[PDB]
Amino acid sequence: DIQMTQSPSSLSASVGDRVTITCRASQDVSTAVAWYQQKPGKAPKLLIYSASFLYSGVPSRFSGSGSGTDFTLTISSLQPEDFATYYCQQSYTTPPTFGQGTKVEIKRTVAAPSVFIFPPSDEQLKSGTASVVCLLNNFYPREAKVQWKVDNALQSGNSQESVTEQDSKDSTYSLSSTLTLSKADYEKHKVYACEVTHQGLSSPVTKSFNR
Amino acid sequence: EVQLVESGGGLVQPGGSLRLSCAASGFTISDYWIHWVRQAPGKGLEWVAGITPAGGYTYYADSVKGRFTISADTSKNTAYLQMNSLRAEDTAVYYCARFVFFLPYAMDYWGQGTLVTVSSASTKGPSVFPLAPSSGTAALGCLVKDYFPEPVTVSWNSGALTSGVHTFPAVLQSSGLYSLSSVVTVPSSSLGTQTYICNVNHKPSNTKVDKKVEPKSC
Repeated sequence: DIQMTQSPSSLSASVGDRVTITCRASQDVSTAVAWYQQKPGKAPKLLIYSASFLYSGVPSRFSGSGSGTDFTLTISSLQPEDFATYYCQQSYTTPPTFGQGTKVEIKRTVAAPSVFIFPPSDEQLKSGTASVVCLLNNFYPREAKVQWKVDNALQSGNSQESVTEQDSKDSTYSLSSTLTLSKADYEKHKVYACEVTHQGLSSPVTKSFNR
Repeated sequence: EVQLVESGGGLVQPGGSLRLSCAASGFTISDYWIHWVRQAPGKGLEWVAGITPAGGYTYYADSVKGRFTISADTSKNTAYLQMNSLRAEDTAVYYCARFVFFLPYAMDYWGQGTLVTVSSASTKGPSVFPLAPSSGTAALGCLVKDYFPEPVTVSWNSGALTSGVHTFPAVLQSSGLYSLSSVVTVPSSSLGTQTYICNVNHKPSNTKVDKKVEPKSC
């Protein structure tokens, strides 16, 4: 089974940048290599076939090169709508195999997150469980550190984070941290604090409330 | 008008069975290979099975061999993946794609995908709880908790509000149920002067909740 390894696995680049992705096959595959583009919640789109040929309707700024084991995709001038995951694929033998994918991220200037803390609803409490939500809105880069202080105590393995896909307009991320406890355990504590560490912040920001 | 349209994904128990279909329009399936390629949540693209032009031959990945059958019904111009003895690790989005060794010998037309989720958990619709704004410009939202399986749709003020909305990727809780939250930032002058309803949909459980998000008591 022919293995396809892409390089790098992920990258950050700005609009107008020349970007190149490489693909290396575990054995010679002639020029029988294709490149695909994939956007969240959508099927892959053929970009290049036969290593170097532009698929009908794909814009001239996509190009491909290579043969044998080493292959290359180039985007001469990166457009907004070019952030996706790119995949090479070997077509020389059955079964066809894909590379692991290269996530092309959009590089921009550091932006600080607006922090918001949301208490459990009086409606949720009536079910015996309590969810406390901490929001990090519109920030960059992705890397962040959210800390849950509960009556001045750190927490471990009882909160969960989710991160938004890169934004359409301003290319920022957004993050939710959700702290989950029981009602009887939520009731017996007072200060609920969400501590946020981020590069765009001058000093770690705590957003809290009083029970 | 060439296209590949799939259906048949859903929830099955481990050891259960499912059949995915792949309807071709504007070309004859039997003129092409059909491949099924799958994408486990967050992972890459794994080829699963292939059937040859005219139904001459059939190939399977080792992870799937002896459990899955690929074929087609030509009178229906539709290809199939019959999935038996399903396991947790078969949970993925499943794509069909056409292919031939004639140019461009690449996968030019694809189906949209269907979610196959393999679990011993029952279908469960979410509870929807408001995230009431604390205390410039402020934030509010909806917590969509404890549902199975994926996916969930969220929209605000019946679609008349989009700017500044972030619906988060669901997170699998250690209870086995999914949870997510959808959030929006608003002008603090237009809150308490404009009503905010989030519109949660959970098709798998036929659950549709609309929620009025308003400020708290104290």
